[PDB]
Amino acid sequence: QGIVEPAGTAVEYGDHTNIPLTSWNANFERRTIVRGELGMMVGTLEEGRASAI
Amino acid sequence: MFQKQVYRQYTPGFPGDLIEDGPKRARPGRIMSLSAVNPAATATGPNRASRAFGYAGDVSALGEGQPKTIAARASEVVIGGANFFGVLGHPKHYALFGSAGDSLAPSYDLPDGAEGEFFDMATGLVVEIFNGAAAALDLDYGDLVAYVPNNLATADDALGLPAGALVGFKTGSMPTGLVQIPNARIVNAISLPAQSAGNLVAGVTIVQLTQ
Repeated sequence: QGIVEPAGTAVEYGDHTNIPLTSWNANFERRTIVRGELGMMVGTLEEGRASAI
Repeated sequence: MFQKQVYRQYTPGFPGDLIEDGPKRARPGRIMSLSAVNPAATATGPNRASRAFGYAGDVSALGEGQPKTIAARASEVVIGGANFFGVLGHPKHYALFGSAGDSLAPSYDLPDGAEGEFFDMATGLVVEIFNGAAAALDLDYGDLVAYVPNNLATADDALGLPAGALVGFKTGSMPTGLVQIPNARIVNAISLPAQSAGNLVAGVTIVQLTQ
């Protein structure tokens, strides 16, 4: 994601006075993706024994 | 009206006016009353045009409570400063305001708290010049300029020079108490007569290159 951030300020008027100017400054932000995992395993005898209950 | 003599030619220009076109730099400012200086002013004078001015401080706060709004970027100046800020010019900007006696009277000074334009660079600028040695002096094309400070000691100010007058001098004969303006040249010829205290000849306005 990005940002804009404008800038600038004014002065009093004059015929031969210099000219003030404005600008801006953009920035960016980042986030990180995290992954997880989980598994399982069943045996033949334990599966049959657990079915008794 | 008021013309009692007829001369063979027009004057090249008036003090505080641009006489040539080229690179230039200017900034606005607000004039501070000379009485506001703390160590007091040894040299005094009005806010006459075509006189040097010095930086005094920043007045951009614009507020009274705990938070303040920085609305603009403004500078505040005094008639004589150690730090050089510019030379008041362009008289067409301001208003006459008359005088104390009656309006429609010729005046050439600005009141305290008023705005102005000050020049740091100018290819050609007409300003009035002064003699700081109380003797006859011929400047010639290439010279240097200096301005009187307020903190100039009276011992170095035997002549009653004003607060911010401009003084011309040779390359190696600068007066003791003045402040030099770097990279400033007269770029014109002029001669000044003998001078004395109380009978200060105002000199003659002359072209001058600020930077």
